[PDB]
Amino acid sequence: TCQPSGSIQGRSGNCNECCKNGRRYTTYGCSPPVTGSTRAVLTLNSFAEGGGGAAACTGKFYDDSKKVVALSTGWYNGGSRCRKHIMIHAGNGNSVSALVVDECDSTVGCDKDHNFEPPCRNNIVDGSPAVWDALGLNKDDGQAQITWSDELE
Amino acid sequence: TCQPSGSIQGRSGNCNTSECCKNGRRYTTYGCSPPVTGSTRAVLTLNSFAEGGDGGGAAACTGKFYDDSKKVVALSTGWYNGGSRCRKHIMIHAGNGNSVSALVVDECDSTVGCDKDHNFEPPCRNNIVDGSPAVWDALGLNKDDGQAQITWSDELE
Amino acid sequence: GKSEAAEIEAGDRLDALRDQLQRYETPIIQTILARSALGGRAPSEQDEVRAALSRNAFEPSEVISEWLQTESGARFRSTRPLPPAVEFITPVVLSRDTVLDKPVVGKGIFPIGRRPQDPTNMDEFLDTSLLSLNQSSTVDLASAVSLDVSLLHLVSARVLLGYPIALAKFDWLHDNFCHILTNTTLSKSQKLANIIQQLTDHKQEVNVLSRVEQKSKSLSHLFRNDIPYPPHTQDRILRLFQAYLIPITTQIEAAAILDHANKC
Amino acid sequence: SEAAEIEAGDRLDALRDQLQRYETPIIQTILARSALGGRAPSEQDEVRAALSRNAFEPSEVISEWLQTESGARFRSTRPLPPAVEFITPVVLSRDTVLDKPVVGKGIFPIGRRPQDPTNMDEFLDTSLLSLNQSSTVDLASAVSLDVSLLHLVSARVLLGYPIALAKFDWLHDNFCHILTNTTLSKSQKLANIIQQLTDHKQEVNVLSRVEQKSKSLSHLFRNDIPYPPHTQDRILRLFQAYLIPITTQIEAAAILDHANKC
Repeated sequence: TCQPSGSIQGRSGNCNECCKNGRRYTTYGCSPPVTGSTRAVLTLNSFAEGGGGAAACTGKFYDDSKKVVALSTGWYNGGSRCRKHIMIHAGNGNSVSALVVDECDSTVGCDKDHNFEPPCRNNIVDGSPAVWDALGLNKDDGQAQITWSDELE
Repeated sequence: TCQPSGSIQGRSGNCNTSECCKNGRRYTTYGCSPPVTGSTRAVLTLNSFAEGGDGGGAAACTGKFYDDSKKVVALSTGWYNGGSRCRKHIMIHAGNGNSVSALVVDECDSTVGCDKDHNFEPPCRNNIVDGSPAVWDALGLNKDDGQAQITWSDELE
Repeated sequence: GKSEAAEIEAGDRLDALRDQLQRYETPIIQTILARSALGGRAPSEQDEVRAALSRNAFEPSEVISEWLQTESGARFRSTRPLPPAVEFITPVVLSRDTVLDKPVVGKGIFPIGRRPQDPTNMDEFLDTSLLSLNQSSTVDLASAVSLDVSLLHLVSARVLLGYPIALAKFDWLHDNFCHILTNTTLSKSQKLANIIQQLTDHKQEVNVLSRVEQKSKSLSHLFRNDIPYPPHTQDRILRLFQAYLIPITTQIEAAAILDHANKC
Repeated sequence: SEAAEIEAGDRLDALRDQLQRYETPIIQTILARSALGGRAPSEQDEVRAALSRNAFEPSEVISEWLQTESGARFRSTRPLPPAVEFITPVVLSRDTVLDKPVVGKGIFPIGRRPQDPTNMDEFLDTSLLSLNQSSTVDLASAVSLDVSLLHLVSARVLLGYPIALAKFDWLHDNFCHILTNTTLSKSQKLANIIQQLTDHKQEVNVLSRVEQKSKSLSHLFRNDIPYPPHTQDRILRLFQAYLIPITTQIEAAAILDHANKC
């Protein structure tokens, strides 16, 4: 079963969520098992250009109207879901198809490369605003419990 | 009085058929223009100062290009006078009684021509006001003229 | 604790070194474009580049120089007069038909390393680029050779930053690397593979290569009456980073960590 | 006589293309060095030593011209390449506006103000000295880019020599009228020839393009360190105050000794 890969000493550097100095942050190379109804935490992210890196699958940026996601490293699975779709289900009964474009990197964090932010958790679907709106979820919540599965085409 | 400075052997290069220089004839160069009298007789020609057009290089007074709606002109080297009229206006009078104020932005270079730098076109003549399309339209002249008899004067302040 | 403080310096040190690594991107790209814009290949240019490197030999720093003597480091020592790492050959890792520069469904983009048909090392890659130009009787030998020599020093210095980066990464992620280094199940060869894998972050690689492609396109803009760049100029700029600079840097980093296994 | 003028015009067109071809390499090389980092300890000395150890000699045509009386004015002290020590006379005022359109004058006036460095060697040395000292910049890379730039600017202005020979055949009568004038002193002939060679509208065309290139090629991308202040200004100044006027003087010097061909 999926175990941590290690941990990193927090540094807040110049980040204004930021890593905090007195702690350690865990890293992961794996994610939970992928089932036909995979339980995950949906977070909120913008994939647009300006003022974060290019999307891992394509080297591109995506404006907030695009329904795109990043997956925790384990689910990202070396790129095997790149430019494939996943079906996301929210607890309120809404669902949306989203394009996998990026990795939510759980292997590294708390450095200038990641704006001194912590490493992604290992069960994350990091969704654009349009994913949240399609799910009828309140973007002020910051995170939501979801399920997802690989979609056919 | 104003005399030619010399002449240049025509070469057509890759120019199409604005007139190209023709092989087998020479083209006169001038450093001077006729006297500026305050109602100076000139030939108005037609030119585009726009960037895309490939008619020309950047404007001598400013290093810029000008779209055809701007009322701007180039002056023969002598009247251009080392830049003394740069970003000043001249009042142009056409034979039909219309007049227009135009901004001087460029030199119609009479010292050189028939080379790749000028797309194998001849050196400007020495008595030219080379006007944008908006200059001709403001004067009510038919651009199919190609050239018109005018008079011009500096707009002093 | 004493440990925690040492890790924190280490991250601070790594951040600064990473900035230094990225700072080579634009100079390498500008130097390639300058030589490509300048003209064709001069008679005996390759020979003149070696003579220039021989006559104007810059020696590496003392720490690197010694490292180059040690066996691990000696695989990055070049035949004189070439600078360090420009002869190092990474093993072929891609297939002949690997798609290099567009998104591939189910894989991603910008796969790193050499295909069988790629030149073995950076010296040969740049030599091959030079040979693809026609011999020119008008190109200035001094300018051309000087830009060639500039590029060789730039690419060498860029990848050699892997060594101090590796030392900073080792202190920053001490437990991660020692868990590999002290594993008595692994051969020396398997430890190298696992270290390289721990050092590899392809999402960061895509970030770099996306920007390199963008820079190469933007900086190769033609202005009025300019002579065009030779075909594939932008492709070869990307290939330099994707097939050589990134994987060689990583390998230098892994080599360095392995040299400091006694610190576990 | 027609045919020779035609040939010369053709030849001039090709040489002008070769001259313009230096624009982008010079600008990219300045930007590469500026993006790279600060100044290394003893960088200037290392530049001189590199020039000595990798001494490129000019072509036999250039090396022999540099032995003639007019050409000798462009021979530099070893190990510097030709023309990089040549000093043009001050022609601008301290407050002359350099890079904006001036009512009643124009734009991009050529040449040196009293405060400009005397020659290209000093100009590039002043640029290098304006950088901060750095302990992280790679000495080999920095010196190699410095040397590239010195070789580029020398080769660029030396194209004035073959350009002048072609212009002489193309505009034979114009120059011969000056050269065979027995009332003019040597220096008045030099002045009149320089004026015949000067076309400011073409100069504005080049400098406008250099300004565009310097802006476009200095574009900043994701997480890039900015260029030092005034990097673009000094690129323009290199062309406007040195490369263009020195090229014109090289052309004038080449013409001046050609009265026997009239």
